[PDB]
Amino acid sequence: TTTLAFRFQGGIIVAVDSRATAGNWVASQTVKKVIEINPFLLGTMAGGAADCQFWETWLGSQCRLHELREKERISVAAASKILSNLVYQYKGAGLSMGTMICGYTRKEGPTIYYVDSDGTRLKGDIFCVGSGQTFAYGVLDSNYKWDLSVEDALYLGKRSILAAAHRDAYSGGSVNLYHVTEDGWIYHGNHDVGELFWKVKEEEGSFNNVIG
Amino acid sequence: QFNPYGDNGGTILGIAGEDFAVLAGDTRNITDYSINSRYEPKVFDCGDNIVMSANGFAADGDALVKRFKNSVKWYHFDHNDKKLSINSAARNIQHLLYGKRFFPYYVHTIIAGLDEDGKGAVYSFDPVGSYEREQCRAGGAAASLIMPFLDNQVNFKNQYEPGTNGKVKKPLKYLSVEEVIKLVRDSFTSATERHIQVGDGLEILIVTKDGVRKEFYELKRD
Amino acid sequence: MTDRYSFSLTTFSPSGKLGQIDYALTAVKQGVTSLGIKATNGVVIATEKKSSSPLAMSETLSKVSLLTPDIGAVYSGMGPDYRVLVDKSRKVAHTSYKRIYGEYPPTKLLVSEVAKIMQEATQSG
Amino acid sequence: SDPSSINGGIVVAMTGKDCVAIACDLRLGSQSLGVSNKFEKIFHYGHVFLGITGLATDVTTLNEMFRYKTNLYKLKEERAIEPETFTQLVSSSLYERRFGPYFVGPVVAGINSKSGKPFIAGFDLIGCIDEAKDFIVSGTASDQLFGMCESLYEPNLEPEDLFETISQALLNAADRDALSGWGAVVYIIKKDEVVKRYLKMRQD
Amino acid sequence: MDIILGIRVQDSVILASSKAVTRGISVLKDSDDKTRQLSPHTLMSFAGEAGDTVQFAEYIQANIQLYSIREDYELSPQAVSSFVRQELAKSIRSRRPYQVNVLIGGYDKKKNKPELYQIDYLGTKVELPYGAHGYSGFYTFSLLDHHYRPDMTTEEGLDLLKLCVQELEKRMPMDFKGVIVKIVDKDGIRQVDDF
Amino acid sequence: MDIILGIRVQDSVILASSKAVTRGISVLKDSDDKTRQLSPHTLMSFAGEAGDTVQFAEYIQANIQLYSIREDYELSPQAVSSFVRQELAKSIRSRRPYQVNVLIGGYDKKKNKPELYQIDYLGTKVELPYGAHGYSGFYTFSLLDHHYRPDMTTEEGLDLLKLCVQELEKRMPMDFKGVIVKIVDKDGIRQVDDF
Amino acid sequence: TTIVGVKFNNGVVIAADTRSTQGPIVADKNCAKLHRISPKIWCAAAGTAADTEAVTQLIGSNIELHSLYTSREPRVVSALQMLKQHLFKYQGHIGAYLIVAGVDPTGSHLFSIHAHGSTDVGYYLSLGSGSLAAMAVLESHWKQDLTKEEAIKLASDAIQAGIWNDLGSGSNVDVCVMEIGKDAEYLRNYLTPNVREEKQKSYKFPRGTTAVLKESIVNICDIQEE
Amino acid sequence: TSIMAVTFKDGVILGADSRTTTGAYIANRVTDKLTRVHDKIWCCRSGSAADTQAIADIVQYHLELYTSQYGTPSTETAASVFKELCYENKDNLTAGIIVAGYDDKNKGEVYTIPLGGSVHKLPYAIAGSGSTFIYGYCDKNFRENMSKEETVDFIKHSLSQAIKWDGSSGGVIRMVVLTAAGVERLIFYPDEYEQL
Amino acid sequence: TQQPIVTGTSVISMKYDNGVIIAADNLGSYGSLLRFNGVERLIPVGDNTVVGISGDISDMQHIERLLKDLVTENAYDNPLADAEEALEPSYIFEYLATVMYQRRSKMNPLWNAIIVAGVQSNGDQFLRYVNLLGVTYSSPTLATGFGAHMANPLLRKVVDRESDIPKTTVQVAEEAIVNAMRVLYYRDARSSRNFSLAIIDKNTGLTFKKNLQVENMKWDFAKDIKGYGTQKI
Ligand SMILES: *C[C@@](C)(O)[C@](*)(O)[C@H](CC(C)C)NC(=O)[C@H](Cc1ccccc1)NC(=O)[C@H](CC(C)C)NC(=O)[C@H](CCc1ccccc1)NC(=O)CN1CCOCC1
Ligand SMILES: *C[C@@](C)(O)[C@](*)(O)[C@H](CC(C)C)NC(=O)[C@H](Cc1ccccc1)NC(=O)[C@H](CC(C)C)NC(=O)[C@H](CCc1ccccc1)NC(=O)CN1CCOCC1
Ligand SMILES: *C[C@@](C)(O)[C@](*)(O)[C@H](CC(C)C)NC(=O)[C@H](Cc1ccccc1)NC(=O)[C@H](CC(C)C)NC(=O)[C@H](CCc1ccccc1)NC(=O)CN1CCOCC1
Ligand SMILES: [Mg+2]
Ligand SMILES: [Mg+2]
Ligand SMILES: [Mg+2]
Repeated sequence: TTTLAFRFQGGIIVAVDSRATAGNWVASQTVKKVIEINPFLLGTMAGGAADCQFWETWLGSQCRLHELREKERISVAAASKILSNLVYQYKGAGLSMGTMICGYTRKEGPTIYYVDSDGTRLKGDIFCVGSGQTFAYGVLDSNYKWDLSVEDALYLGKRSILAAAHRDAYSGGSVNLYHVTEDGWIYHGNHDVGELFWKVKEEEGSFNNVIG
Repeated sequence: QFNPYGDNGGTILGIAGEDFAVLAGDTRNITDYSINSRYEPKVFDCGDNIVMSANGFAADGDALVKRFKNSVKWYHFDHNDKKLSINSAARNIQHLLYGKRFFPYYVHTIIAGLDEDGKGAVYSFDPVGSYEREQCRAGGAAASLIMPFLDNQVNFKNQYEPGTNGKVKKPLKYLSVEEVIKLVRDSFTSATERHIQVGDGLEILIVTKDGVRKEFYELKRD
Repeated sequence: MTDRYSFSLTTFSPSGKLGQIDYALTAVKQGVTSLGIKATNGVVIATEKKSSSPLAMSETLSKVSLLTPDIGAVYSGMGPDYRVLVDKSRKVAHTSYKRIYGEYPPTKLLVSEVAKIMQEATQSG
Repeated sequence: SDPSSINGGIVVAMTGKDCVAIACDLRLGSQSLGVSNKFEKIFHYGHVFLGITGLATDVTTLNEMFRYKTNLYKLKEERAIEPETFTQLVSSSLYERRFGPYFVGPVVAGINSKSGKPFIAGFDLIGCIDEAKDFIVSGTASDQLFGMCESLYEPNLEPEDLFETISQALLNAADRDALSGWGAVVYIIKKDEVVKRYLKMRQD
Repeated sequence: MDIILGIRVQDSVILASSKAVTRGISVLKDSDDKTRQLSPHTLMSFAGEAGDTVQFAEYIQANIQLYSIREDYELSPQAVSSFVRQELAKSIRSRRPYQVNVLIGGYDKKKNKPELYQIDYLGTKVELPYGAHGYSGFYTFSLLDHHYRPDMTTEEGLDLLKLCVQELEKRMPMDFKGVIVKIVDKDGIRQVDDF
Repeated sequence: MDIILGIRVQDSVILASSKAVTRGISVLKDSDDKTRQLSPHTLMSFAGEAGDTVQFAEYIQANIQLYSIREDYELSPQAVSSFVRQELAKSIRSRRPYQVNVLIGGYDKKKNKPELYQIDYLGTKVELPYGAHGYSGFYTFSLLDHHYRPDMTTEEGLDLLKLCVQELEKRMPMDFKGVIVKIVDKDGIRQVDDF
Repeated sequence: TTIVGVKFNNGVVIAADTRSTQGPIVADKNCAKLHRISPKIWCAAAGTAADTEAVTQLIGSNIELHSLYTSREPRVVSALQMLKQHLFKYQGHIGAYLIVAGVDPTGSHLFSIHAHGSTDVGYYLSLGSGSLAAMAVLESHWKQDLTKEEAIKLASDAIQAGIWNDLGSGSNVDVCVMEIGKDAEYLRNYLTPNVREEKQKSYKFPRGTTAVLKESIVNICDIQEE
Repeated sequence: TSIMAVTFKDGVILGADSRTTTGAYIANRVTDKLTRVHDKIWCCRSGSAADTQAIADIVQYHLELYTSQYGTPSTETAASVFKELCYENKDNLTAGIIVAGYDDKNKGEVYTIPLGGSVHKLPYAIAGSGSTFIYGYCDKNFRENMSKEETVDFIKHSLSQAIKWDGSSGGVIRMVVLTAAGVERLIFYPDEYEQL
Repeated sequence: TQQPIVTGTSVISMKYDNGVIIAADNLGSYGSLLRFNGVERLIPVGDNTVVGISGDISDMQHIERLLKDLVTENAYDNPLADAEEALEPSYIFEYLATVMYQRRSKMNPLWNAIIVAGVQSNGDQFLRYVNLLGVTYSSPTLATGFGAHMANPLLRKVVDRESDIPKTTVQVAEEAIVNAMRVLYYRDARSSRNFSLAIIDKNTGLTFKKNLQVENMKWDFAKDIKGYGTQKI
């Protein structure tokens, strides 16, 4: 899978691919790897499909219970730590999860937390997760600056997933884009790689390795 | 050492139409190179206009269907005879499957029916409960043979408008029930030719607003 | 109990002649007549069954031999030399052709293989 | 670890009315890493076409080997090798490595120049021949190709119709396999003209 | 040996190869040149198992130099790459195979074209606009897919290569101690001393 | 987590801990603080298996902070180190042990002395003038055996620490992305922002 | 695979199904498993497909050379002896399981041979994955002094049992009859009880449906004159 | 497999069951395990069908060539040739062979060759999986210098019991009688020997 | 997890027009040793059901006691225990199938394959299989072990599909079963000559036949088989 999230001047960009595999069998090209926990919180999924879907859906329930009890939106820190403490209980049992918890709150500002199934929890500005993470990192790190336009940042996230979809055999299908602000997350569409690749090739003049 | 799992073969197929859905399965049941039965029903009416099949290890499949049928019964008791919607059925099945995350049900599950807007719905599950709604899904032994054909013929993948160079895709359409059943029958005839575990008979359950109807067709017995 | 004859027994003489080949051709001249004629729709090969004794059963001695289903051979000269060449020709048709290509060799190539075996007896030790 | 699925790739062949078609994808990888998108798997020796899937070093080695052997064949026989004869040569050559085999799935395709008869064949890694009337499949998406071919195929298709059928069989099979795709080539073969077409496909 | 990269531009081929030699716990050397000149217009970089790498590289070098003396002629890059591939394809079914991956960068003087061949230890050969062996390619191919054009100059090729090395220095766990860079063009082979 | 170092000088304890967090192929982060303040004059650095390290460190932190509120008093470094050791010694015979090694640097306000304790995942405690966990000590102990004196200043301790880090940057294979340095003295805990 | 042999009054009959497999996939639906060793010595093959072909062709080649050398028509016991010694030497690694039958100047014969090199004699035999299904039919209907017509019937019924009940076997029944004082008659596709039904739909595409990037003529001809 | 050879007044008799097994499937129910290596030297075969056939074929070849040069070989000589093959190839063979023969000088002789390739000359011998169940019976009922009819009954009763208890043995009881009079083949069907 | 010790081989069965037939031999094997020659492996439950069991005999005896206890329990506070509330084949099967799957799910199976044969209240034929894994299936013919490989092909020639059931009489069906038992005696190394057979008919009820023997065996052709190829005598 390839998933990424990064912080910049205008908030957070989150982009993921849509492929599910069973070994070399391509099980699906239409999976949703972003979960919308609330209007200010997003979760990304990489690893076991069931593990990710079940526990991130469960996380949504625990975040909802927090706001009923405390009359206040859960912090990104607290939400990420609920998931990391849960997987830590299951450590050694064989769960497979690589996730990013991305959101805005007034007290924290825009925040990204990496959480995985061996128990690691890390705050940071940039993360790429999954089988195709290295390919995304290659494009992302070279064109990254703090002060991209929202338009340029959305494109870079889209382009980094495209890069990984191309090179990584276990990533592909389509690109789902999100932008997180003060006012919440905004969906910026599903982009099929079968059309996007050729569009990007022509307009950008990239992918000169391919017969086009 | 004792192995608690087995492989009973078989293959299943769900297709969603505009105001209908089908769930088809072959009726052959096998172990190794033996035929256990030529007619052992694998697709089941579970009530509330929902059809289900859990293909793979038949004992786990039967157990799961039995537990879901019971879940529908207790949903009626606990919530004033309310109709279990297909989306709600799907989420319930995820919890049934993920409950045995560390000793899984060895099956690929498909359910079919109508959503709350009356539109055709097919949901698909892995052994430990990850799920997705789709227009198309094949599961089981000959899934690898059937799915690419469905991508091509139901979702019109890799097909373009003639004379447009290759820039206008074939536009997506809902298929009629007559057209879907033709694709189902050809899928299973093709799978039977090339997969040894597929054959004997084809049983299709069709779900509409009017209810659940059945159709049966002979398949090759070799 | 050693084969010490690792050197050629056929060599060039001062005049450029290969003596043993010429002498072999002389042995062929003494041998019984055999012929071959090619038609449009076939080929014929023929020879005399020169019987060494009337008590001998000349049917048992086959001067005309099948090599493949579509190829036949006849000779003039030393009969035992012919017999072993027919054995080798039949075998080389299988080993160097039929077991590779799944079909019998064409006439010219089987001839080429027999020719090779006869050349080697003209140069080997 | 499994040599037949390190590099990935597929080949398919089909017969039509007075014609044959053979097609392949262009991917070469090291498991998950895509390396090359120009690695063609179809070769030709005169009018006989050979597709090879499997371990890429053996694909290249066997191409060079059959070029070698068919060149010598032509010098000695004074004619080009035919598909039926070439099939037997492939089988012989694979089986002589019985206990240390080439990890490949070869596919022969062509038209016999004398009889005019369309011919296709496939082989396992040790040289067993499958001489099909209808179609032959090979590679990491062979299951997928079998399914596509068995449903899409009908006999006696004209060359330009057969092109559409084989292309759709390849493309849709490749898109359900992680280790196949990255471009594709289709050869349409008639008794004395051969057209080669590169297909536009999704690049993931 | 860890990272070897190659990029073919308009009129040259650039090879970049890491300087570190590490045995277990310690970095034994930080200035190792992981390359051999095979002929005046053909350079081979290499990486793989200790010992095997240099032994194989020098063995190929000796053979190509022998060919050059015998014929008084330089083999084309394509011909050298095919020779190397066959040696590796022979090796893989031996008692003890050579565990060596190589890049061959050459300038073909006949065609007036740069050429880059990537060959792994199995004998898997491909001609590429850019190439890498080992874990390097997981980072560097996506970059090159974005930034590469076929008509780039040698200076543009070196800047594109700096962007590859910066990414590897950021994201790879091992300290590979920088790279030695060498350019192969019509005038021969030269080393970029400051990188 | 890779390198954690500690050195006890005249009037302070200095802890240096690497910034890299690496999972498999990629360096996920280059600014990670591998430490927790247990009390105002006691700092614990840590390294070991992913997840276990932070979970254990924060668990110890919570317990010492609980003690501090209950008694309105700061436990001595010796007392905190003995508590930590017992938790690890208990852990090693559990169903799933904590794979975590720690250094505890503290200033004892009663005795007016800096103290450095090295404790491994088994519960093996030693008080030392200088300490290290993992492969670091294979390089750094010999250095400190040469250059260390007990009456050194904090500035001399930092220079001696630079000499350790330079050696680790020269000879270790992994890029650990530098170190965060923290000083523990009579005035509390502070971070050296430029190193 | 299902293969059988059945002796009768004046000869012997062998039969086989026509399915070959690759994992659970059917690679060929009309495989030919009756191999000719010599004109009147034929055998049915089961096991590793390449091995059965290679072993029948090698021994068939050497039998042909032996026949020419000795001026005698080949004997079934010779094919048997040469097959078993070759298979024994390779200690089971050549996965050939064969039913060897034929007529020669000594009479009519029926043998089986296994991959490790053991042979057996019988009036009726079966081999392959469907051999139990076939042997059940043979044990129920075989008698002494069968006619030609009765033996063909029994042999094909025994293959059918394999076709219908064994997932390893399928498609068609191939038969070869070897009678004393007659040419051997190979009956390819003697029964065809598994024709596919007509499909519901035609999948012929409109011309221009597939997107193309480039076209070019391929030169298959040699270098031209002038 | 259940096999035995028994010396008696007029010579020796070999006996065997007719079952060949692949796992628990009976591959051949009418097997002939009594094989001729010379006119009046025969053997009983147990263990691998492939191995014992290969060995027996080689021994038949060696004794045919012995006969061409030196005349009729002794039973001891035949046993020695079996031994040489079984001993020297012990790592690669699974063969348990009983050699039995009739000379006019030595009369009836029996040699047993178990797995190791050792040789043991005995008045009678039993071998194969089913032999375990009849050690008791055979030891109590064997006498030297029995008549032909007594020895046929002794073998029939013994192998009947071996068949009854061993699932790896079954079918018909085949016997081969070796005397001065010649070579006689006997067969006994289930309906006869089961009711004993 | 265990291993089976004392074992029973094939159980075979089929439907006919008015009922069902089931059969099994009387042997308890101890590996290759044919240890126990008087073991009954068909166990009737009431006058409408016969449970045929193969596999581990210790586990068979446990199952036998469960069924015996099930009859006792059904009679409790049940005035219609010998009428409308009598145990049905379908009830007995589902109980066993539940137990089998529960035991496999605890990794401690009952090491058996079971066929429940009977006739229901409404006259309908019942025939269904269950094994150590909890796998269940029904078919016009059913067989365990070697019987699956050898008996089913023969029995399927009589009843190939559902529509053949009314056309098959009890004489034809019994003949097919008896022949199948002979074939198994020829070919299964862990079988015996002696067997039991049970017919459950909707009209004539339960007929249980003990001490049957395989008869009309062909061994005569054995005299003509000599050597393994070249031997002539
Ligand atoms: C694409 C990516 C790089 O792998 C990415 O991480 C995605 C992200 C998901 C979609 C959110 N991950 C997957 O696609 C996983 C990869 C994976 C597989 C197996 C274990 C861990 C990770 N894919 C799945 O989880 C997969 C989704 C199905 C195909 C829709 N499910 C399985 O492979 C499934 C369950 C595996 C399993 C079993 C027991 C415990 C835990 C996990 N396995 C099967 O269905 C088995 N088999 C049956 C026959 O067909 C082939 C598959
Ligand atoms: C089908 C039958 C009922 O078993 C019957 O015996 C027939 C009889 C033949 C046709 C005379 N047997 C087969 O069809 C065999 C069954 C078999 C498969 C595998 C091992 C042993 C027996 N089928 C084949 O031999 C098959 C023929 C192809 C489809 C033309 N070949 C393979 O399956 C091949 C065997 C490789 C092999 C190598 C070494 C020892 C033994 C066998 N395997 C593959 O092709 C698998 N794989 C290789 C890498 O590429 C992908 C496919
Ligand atoms: C019946 C008896 C008591 O064992 C008696 O000794 C007879 C005597 C013969 C007829 C002279 N022996 C057999 O029947 C042997 C028993 C045996 C099996 C395995 C090893 C040694 C002895 N049976 C065979 O030799 C059998 C003949 C075939 C069926 C024509 N061959 C095999 O079973 C074969 C032997 C492989 C082998 C050879 C040598 C050492 C070790 C193994 N084995 C298989 O085919 C295995 N089989 C297992 C189940 O799945 C199918 C493959
Ligand atoms: Mg890809
Ligand atoms: Mg079948
Ligand atoms: Mg793909």
